Amino acid sequence: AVQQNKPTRSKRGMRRSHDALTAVTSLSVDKTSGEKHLRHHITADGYYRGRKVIAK
Amino acid sequence: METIAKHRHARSSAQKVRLVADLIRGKKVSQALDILTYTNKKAAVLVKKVLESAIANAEHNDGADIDDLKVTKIFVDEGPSMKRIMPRAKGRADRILKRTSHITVVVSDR
Amino acid sequence: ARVKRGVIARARHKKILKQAKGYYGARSRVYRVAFQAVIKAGQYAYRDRRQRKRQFRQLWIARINAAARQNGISYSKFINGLKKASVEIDRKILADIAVFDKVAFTALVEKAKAALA
Amino acid sequence: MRHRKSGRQLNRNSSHRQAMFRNMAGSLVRHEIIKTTLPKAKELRRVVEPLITLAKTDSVANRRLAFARTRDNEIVAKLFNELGPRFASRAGGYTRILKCGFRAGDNAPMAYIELVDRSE
Amino acid sequence: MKRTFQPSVLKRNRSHGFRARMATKNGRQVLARRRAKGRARLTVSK
RNA sequence: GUAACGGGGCUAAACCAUGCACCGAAGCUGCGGCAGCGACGCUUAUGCGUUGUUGGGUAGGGGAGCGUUCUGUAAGCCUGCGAAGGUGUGCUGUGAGGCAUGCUGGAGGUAUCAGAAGUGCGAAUGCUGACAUAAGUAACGAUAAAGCGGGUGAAAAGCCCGCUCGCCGGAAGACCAAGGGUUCCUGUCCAACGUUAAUCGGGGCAGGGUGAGUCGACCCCUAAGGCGAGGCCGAAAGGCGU
RNA sequence: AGGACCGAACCGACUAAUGUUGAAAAAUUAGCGGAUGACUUGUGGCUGGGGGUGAAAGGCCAAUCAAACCGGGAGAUAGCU
RNA sequence: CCCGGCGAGGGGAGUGAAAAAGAACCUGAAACCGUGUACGUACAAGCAGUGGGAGCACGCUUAGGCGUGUGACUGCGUACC
RNA sequence: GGUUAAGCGACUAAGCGUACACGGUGGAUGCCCUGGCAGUCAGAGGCGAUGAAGGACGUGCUAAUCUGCGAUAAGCGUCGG
Ligand SMILES: [Mg+2]
Ligand SMILES: [Mg+2]
Ligand SMILES: [Mg+2]
Ligand SMILES: [Mg+2]
Ligand SMILES: [Mg+2]
Ligand SMILES: [Mg+2]
Ligand SMILES: [Mg+2]
Ligand SMILES: [Mg+2]
Ligand SMILES: [Mg+2]
Ligand SMILES: [Mg+2]
Ligand SMILES: [Mg+2]
Ligand SMILES: [Mg+2]
Ligand SMILES: [Mg+2]
Ligand SMILES: [Mg+2]
Ligand SMILES: [Mg+2]
Ligand SMILES: [Mg+2]
Ligand SMILES: [Mg+2]
Ligand SMILES: [Mg+2]
Ligand SMILES: [Mg+2]
Ligand SMILES: [Mg+2]
Ligand SMILES: [Mg+2]
Ligand SMILES: [Mg+2]
Repeated sequence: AVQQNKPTRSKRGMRRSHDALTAVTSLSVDKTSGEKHLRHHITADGYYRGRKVIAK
Repeated sequence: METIAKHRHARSSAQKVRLVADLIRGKKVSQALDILTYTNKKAAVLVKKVLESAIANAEHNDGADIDDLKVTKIFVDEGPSMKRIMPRAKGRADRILKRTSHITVVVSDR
Repeated sequence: ARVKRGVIARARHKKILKQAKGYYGARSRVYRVAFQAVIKAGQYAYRDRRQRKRQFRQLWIARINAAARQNGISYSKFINGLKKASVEIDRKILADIAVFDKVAFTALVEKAKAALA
Repeated sequence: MRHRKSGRQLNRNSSHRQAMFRNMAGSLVRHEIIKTTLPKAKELRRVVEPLITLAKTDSVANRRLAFARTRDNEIVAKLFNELGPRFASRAGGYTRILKCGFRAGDNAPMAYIELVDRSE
Repeated sequence: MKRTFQPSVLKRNRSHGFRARMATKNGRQVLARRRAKGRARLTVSK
């Protein structure tokens, strides 16, 4: 089962109208280190909710 | 003024990079850097390197201030396609296209 | 004497594609489709050069009928009355008067009614 | 349907899952903190925490059960001689999952899972 | 699947080698044709 | 699926008769324009003065042209004060077209009247290249299976180290022949190749590495068979054979 | 003893499923037949295209076979498309 | 010099008449793919045009209105070979 | 002026279209010629057991390839320029 007609660049764009990525709405800010991090994840410098949880 | 950074012949289809590029079009560069930092795409890494290169071009070549810069232009063009053979069943060959893209990021304060 | 036919072929395709602007999709960018669409546009343009005269006469007749019925007479009896009164005003002018000079159109309707009476 | 069912398949057959969580429980016991994938850490809770609970009582039979479940005598020793006493008064919840982002090679969602008292 | 090319250097040289071609009138014609066409490798001879 | 008025609707908005209106085509008329063929008087390179009339068209016949490359005209003319080509725009002709000019371009172009053709593309499941589409879809090649810690790294699910786990174990281990031919080892690099990432590699690059009286080959010897002095045979080529 | 029997290697290929842009231009998996013989296999050799070879299917003769392949006559011819 | 991995790629600087001549290099067309702007488009059925045509946008103009772009709505309209 | 009611109603663009601007891809076009093509005139019409045609290997300050050359090896002697 293959197309009988070449679908248009318009239908291609129409189908891709749902492909847009969602940006992360907002980053959270660690209360201790003040550096931005993904919500409920550890900071890239090992903090989490103001506590240092890992030494990396 | 406007400062450009290009990553030409990036190894990724422009369609994939364009998702990320649309994600940070028109944003302030700090906000764009955050968005790219948390966007789980290979294209986000490439676009982030281009954006950081653009910011450094602006601050160094054009004496801009990072806090003023916005991503005023972030198109992704198609670059040349590398052409490769995928052997398929029954002796058939397909040619796959390893599509490259050119990423252009323009930052400016205006 | 070999002739490279690239320049003239480019020019012909460009002529057609310049005529094909505004057309949807391949019709405005793909020469095969564009040429078909340009030809069909030409046949429509001819056929409709004809169709325009009758569409506009149709519009005028409808407007005259409307105005004449505002003056208590059908279009048919109005046109017959105008002929019997020897008034030779086109449907175009009659409709234009019906819209823009309702008093003069009323006068025309009286003239036709006198002719018919 | 999987109404009310528990336990993640994790795209492994059962004996692979059991082997993997035995190894992962041993890793967590001996290192007290391990990076793994978030679903794997959430399932690892359900194996490690019962091992610690079991080790809160030090009998020969309980060391035998622990050894059956861990197959590592160093892990059993650390469970009964350190972890059991370290969690003697803690009513469950011996681990902590800390989401730590996404693994580069496959974008996998990653978490740290640690013993709760790993600080001291 | 056994495939049709089962290499053997000895059989290759005996069937298409330089000496085999020089052995007959038609082999020498093959060589003459290949020289005239200018081929870098006249024969299978490695 | 109403589905036997095109529909709505209609008791006329049906039917019959009569009558006058009107609508209605690219028919006809009007106005403007072009062309063909006639007939007329002045004549000519026919202009016209007019004047009738004709002008749907496939196969096809006839007539007249546009434009492209090349030759002459041309050691001329245009051209770095910007050629060709490209891309716009404007104007222009009945058309093929033509002219001008903005931008690009950066060195060629070429009137006129002749001359010659690889002289005009949308089709030929045409040919070559490029690029789409399906679509970021299928798939990523045995369902032996991974987990974690440490290292290195810009980055590690995949590399290195470690500890577990699993799988083969008349093999999925080991040594070879054949075949390949540097894939070997070390260093280094990660564009491309690796169906992912790769710091890794049978990838790139460089350097290194193959040591024989006894292993093998060569060699001595013969099989099948080949070739074959002479020879026999065969137009020739050559066949057969001592 | 045996073209004996059961059954691995080895040789095959009866059934089914899968696969059919395959992992694969004939395989995989589960079964299946032969398995001291008219067996099987390595290496080399010989047979050449109206020819070979064939426990015979027009089978096979380099994924090609009611006349191989390559080159040539050759721009065969094509009242057909 | 700068970003970047002592990358790739790029931004400056400089060379040059020219670097949008930078080696993926004269000219750089088309398909094809984007970014920006203008207009339209989420109650509307079909070769996608054509005839009519509102509205908007822009550019001219000394008004006056013309150019342009778009094109709601509407009559007609089933590609080419 | 306020409320209610009724009627009408712009502003949305996930995307998409058309136009335009600017790009990308691509490599057409034009321009170019140390390559071909066809000849004319004229030479020469052979090379080889004094080892040919064609090659293999080697040969440099040389890693490769090409050209040359041949262990006297990008060359040696001599005669001339
Ligand atoms: Mg194959
Ligand atoms: Mg899975
Ligand atoms: Mg009419
Ligand atoms: Mg006619
Ligand atoms: Mg020219
Ligand atoms: Mg045609
Ligand atoms: Mg699909
Ligand atoms: Mg899938
Ligand atoms: Mg695999
Ligand atoms: Mg690790
Ligand atoms: Mg190699
Ligand atoms: Mg190795
Ligand atoms: Mg890769
Ligand atoms: Mg290697
Ligand atoms: Mg010795
Ligand atoms: Mg003899
Ligand atoms: Mg038997
Ligand atoms: Mg058989
Ligand atoms: Mg089987
Ligand atoms: Mg039996
Ligand atoms: Mg025959
Ligand atoms: Mg033919």
